[PDB]
Amino acid sequence: LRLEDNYVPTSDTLVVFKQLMKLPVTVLYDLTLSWFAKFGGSIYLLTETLDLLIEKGVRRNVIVNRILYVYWGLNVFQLAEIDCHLMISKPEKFKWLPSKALRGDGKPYVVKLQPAKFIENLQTDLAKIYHCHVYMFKHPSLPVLITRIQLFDSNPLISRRPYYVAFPLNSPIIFHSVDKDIYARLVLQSISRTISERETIIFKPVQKIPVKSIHNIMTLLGPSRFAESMGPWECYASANFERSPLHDYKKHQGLTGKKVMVREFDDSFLNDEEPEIRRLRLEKNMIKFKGSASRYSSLVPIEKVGFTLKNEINSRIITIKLKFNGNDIFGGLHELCDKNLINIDKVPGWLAGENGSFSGTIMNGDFQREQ
Amino acid sequence: MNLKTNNKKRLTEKLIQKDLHPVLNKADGPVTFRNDSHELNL
Amino acid sequence: NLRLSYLRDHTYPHLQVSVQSRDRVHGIEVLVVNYKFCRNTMNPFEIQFKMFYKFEDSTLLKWEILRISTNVRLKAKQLLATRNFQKCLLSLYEFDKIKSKKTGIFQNLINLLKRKTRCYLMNNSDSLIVERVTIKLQINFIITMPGECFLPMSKISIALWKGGERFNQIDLDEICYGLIKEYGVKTGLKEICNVCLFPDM
Amino acid sequence: PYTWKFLGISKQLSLENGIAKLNQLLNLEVDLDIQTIRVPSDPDGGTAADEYIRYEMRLDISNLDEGTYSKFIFLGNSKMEVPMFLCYCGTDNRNEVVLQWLKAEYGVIMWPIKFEQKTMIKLADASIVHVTKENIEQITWFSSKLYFEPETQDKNLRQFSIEIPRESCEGLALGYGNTMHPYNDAIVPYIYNETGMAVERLPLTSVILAGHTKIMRESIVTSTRSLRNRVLAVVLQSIQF
Amino acid sequence: LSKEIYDNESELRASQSQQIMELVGDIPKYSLGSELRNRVEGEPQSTSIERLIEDVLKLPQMDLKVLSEYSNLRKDLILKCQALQIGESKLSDILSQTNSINSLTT
Amino acid sequence: STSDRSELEDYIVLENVYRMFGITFFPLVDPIDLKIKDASGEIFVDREMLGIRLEVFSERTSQFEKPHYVLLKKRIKSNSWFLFKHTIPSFIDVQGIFDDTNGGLVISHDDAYLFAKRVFLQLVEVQKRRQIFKDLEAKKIIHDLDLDLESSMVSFFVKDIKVELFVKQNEIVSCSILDNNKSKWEIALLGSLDDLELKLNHSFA
Repeated sequence: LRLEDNYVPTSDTLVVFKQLMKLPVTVLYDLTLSWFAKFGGSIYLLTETLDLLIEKGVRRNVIVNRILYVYWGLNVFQLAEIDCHLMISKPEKFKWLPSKALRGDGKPYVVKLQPAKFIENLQTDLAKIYHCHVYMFKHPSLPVLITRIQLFDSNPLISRRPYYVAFPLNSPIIFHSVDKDIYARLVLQSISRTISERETIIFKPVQKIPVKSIHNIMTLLGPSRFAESMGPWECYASANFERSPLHDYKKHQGLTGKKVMVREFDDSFLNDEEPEIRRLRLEKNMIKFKGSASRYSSLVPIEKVGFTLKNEINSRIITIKLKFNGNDIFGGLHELCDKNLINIDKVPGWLAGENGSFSGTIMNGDFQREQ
Repeated sequence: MNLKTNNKKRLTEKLIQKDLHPVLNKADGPVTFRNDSHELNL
Repeated sequence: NLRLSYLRDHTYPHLQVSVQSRDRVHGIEVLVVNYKFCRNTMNPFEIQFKMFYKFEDSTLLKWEILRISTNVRLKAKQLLATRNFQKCLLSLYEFDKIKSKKTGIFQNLINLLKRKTRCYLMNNSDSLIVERVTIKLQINFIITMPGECFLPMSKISIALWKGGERFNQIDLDEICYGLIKEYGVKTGLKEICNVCLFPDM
Repeated sequence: PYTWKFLGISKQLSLENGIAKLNQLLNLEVDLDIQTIRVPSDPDGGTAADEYIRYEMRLDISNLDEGTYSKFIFLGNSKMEVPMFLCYCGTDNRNEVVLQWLKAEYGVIMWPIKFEQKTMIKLADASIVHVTKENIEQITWFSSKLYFEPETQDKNLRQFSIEIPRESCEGLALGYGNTMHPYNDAIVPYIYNETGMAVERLPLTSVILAGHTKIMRESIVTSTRSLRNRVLAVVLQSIQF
Repeated sequence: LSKEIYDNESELRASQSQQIMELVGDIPKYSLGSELRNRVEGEPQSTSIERLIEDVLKLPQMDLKVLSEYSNLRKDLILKCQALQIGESKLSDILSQTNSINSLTT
Repeated sequence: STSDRSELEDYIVLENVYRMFGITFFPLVDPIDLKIKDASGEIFVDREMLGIRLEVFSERTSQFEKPHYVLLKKRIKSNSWFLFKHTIPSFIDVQGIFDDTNGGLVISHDDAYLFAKRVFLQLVEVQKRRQIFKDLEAKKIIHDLDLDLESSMVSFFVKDIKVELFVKQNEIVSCSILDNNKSKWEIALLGSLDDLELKLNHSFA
């Protein structure tokens, strides 16, 4: 009962109209060409009709009436393509949630999957439980694989919410869309069973707070140089400070010297002009909250962060519980420091932005995440 | 559970078994081998 | 000065690097430099290189060898045709480290076995043979420079003799493999010569 | 749930006279006790600029509803620049008619009191100093939850909170030393030392304790009806010039 | 009546499903490797001798003539992978030896 | 400052010839724990930090690649480094290798150098696995192909056949031919990685 692409579901036409109105004209032309090449309905004779239509500069409404009333829902595969192109177009609408892939002792396992044989295995594992249809494509810019898993029910077939699972190419961290119903656990457990094929893999989730876009979660926790530094160590993730040993020595930071400012270490902040010193103070704040040199937003916007500082004075465990909120936390913190409200001499590393989107405690001066 | 009981039975019959000179000095053991093996490329 | 101290003392001990000269043409740069691997003070071997930068759009075009101290020259003859000098420098340094560790292990074993029974070295230093009563034990330690991983990998095998003939090799290889796996290198060899003694147990 | 709004009073006045005019305008009877209270009754005050005259104008009515129940706690001193103020709760119309009578009869100037940051810090310091009958100040503790609400570009950082549990607060207080001011000598230097966030300059909104009080920038929400002496002493000290 | 008929036939079907699942195992699944069941289901499209070696040592041992033939073939394949490992290590040794010889001659 | 300029230039070119090795230990200090001792106004470092600069040198383009950095910070109560902020991508497992070296605890400098050398061998293996396929492309023996980020799974084209390779550490384990001679051609190309370059001319001649 694994549904093929030629099956058509029963959905409302106006919501597909509303979805397909959120796309440009050339992707609609590509979609019409691919659907007529694969399925058709009502060769190259009908192609010049749309070639002449897009040359005249028509609106999107007449061409979306064309696509919705030469096929009259279209099918399950066409809906999957529409929704996946909508995911490619506007990435700010979704919400990802990462999860690691452990095996055996606890060593991480790179997935290294192939898009061909994985799809039929996932479908023949899921079809023994529910009605299902999967669809897997490659992101055109970022090197990830986005898999759209859709499920159905019988009161003909009432659709469910489509569930996304994003595989990066060479990382043991697998993103899935944020859900907590029994279908989400079923799909994630089925993928954890069918991706292995030699030795068993489990999916311990590494985070509990969702993050917004796929570029952000890819830069945070995918295969990238920014995967761990992420904060004041952002200079080491781009290497803009050193050159190769085969470079010139005349243009070297050892020979040229960088303009620096003498720090203050006495308590000279609670007792409160020269625009070069003002520019150096803004450069110091830019160094501490970011890399070397809009204008407040960081590399990645982080939604929610909750810290915990468990210090120890005279054998007393003194806990505090910082919590944050908003659109971009560390950018707003850099803005608040830029207005001379936070003494940047005493801002620790975990507050500064490193180990971003990780809400964990601190036990004697070294960060550790929370389960 | 069968592997757990078989491991316990094997440990008890090895405790009766005779390994006096070459084994009983460790029965710091496998960690220095892995250290010197990934050092000397053994 | 502190960065050169961290580069010289802490991360490459007993290595004598000294730059010699440099020159530019109109946009390339030449550099002659020598290394003196001085971990073995009894016979330290040296080498001399000559590199040609592009010096902007940073590229290595020409690099070659000026002179080698004739102690590893035949062994380096296979490795110095790969045209990848990073493998050459790291392989020479790892060879010096491995040879110093090997001669330290053999000096430890001879200083602990020179009392009870006899001992003598072999071909260059690659194998060590002890004898008793007769019964002989041969331990092999071969350092193989790479050619056609790239670090110089070592090989350890042992062999016994009961006076009449050599023993079987499969059981001795399994025993020495398990004993090195379980005890180590500096401790496993002491255990294997103690079990080839076998006076009591 | 008794939200205490705060208003100012321009001129020093007595309240024993003219109250019968309020009774005639109101057709009710109210009791106005004259408590000549004094802050830190411990003798390290000099008995000068430490006493106040409190006029708890209660409304002894049927207590079936709390939103119509409204006290009027007053304070005064004949030595400072601005001598008096009041604070009212409830949602009655009697608050409006009595502020009408106070504006009409004595001829004074009323205005709402907005709070500073160090004023909120001193109020959180004073709202936990409990007075017992044995002439000493025992200090309870509460798991305080501070709050902030700054405004940044594109609403980057909307609101963020610092929560300190009770045992940690007691540990910081016992580790600082013996003093009557924990929240201005121990915790705020600790937050500045371990975070760098000076809470005197950051925009405070709601210093909230563990269900006991809720200090805001425009009002004070409590759980019991009464308000302590040091709280009104700190408030009256704050509005001076 | 049809519901009771179905319930009686399901109660009869339960004993049949328990008996036909508790038959002779005939070396069943979840006991071999990936490559053994992939060669069972046909067209694996990816051969890999290392996984065949690591999975052929995982199969158990056991019309007794075909059982003897299976155990003989199992011993034969065990000897195959044994000789494969021996020949690989010996070929590496021979290649190192002739590399030293080529270095000397050059 | 002319003689000191020439001395600093010699120091910089010495740093360059040491950095051409690949594994260097540059000093570092975390700017938050620069505590003042208040005995003379001087500044001592509370928690020491030691930065490893891994740098793989290519051969095809004959230039140094982007160097990966590993940073180690000493713990406050154990006198052992723990891996603070590394920049290696996550297909090369770093935390498990740091737990595996010397039983988890790393004390001396050469104990860290062993971990740096292991990660260096992994990086150079990945780099050579990418380079050999890129030069097989540049020699035009193969058609257009796709590479992974670690060059462990590639798929190229020959004149008729689509070929998939899944390669382990510098030797090929799983192959795939897709489009009884196919099985012989499948097992024939299995082996080393330069053996693939030799055996591709054995079937495309």
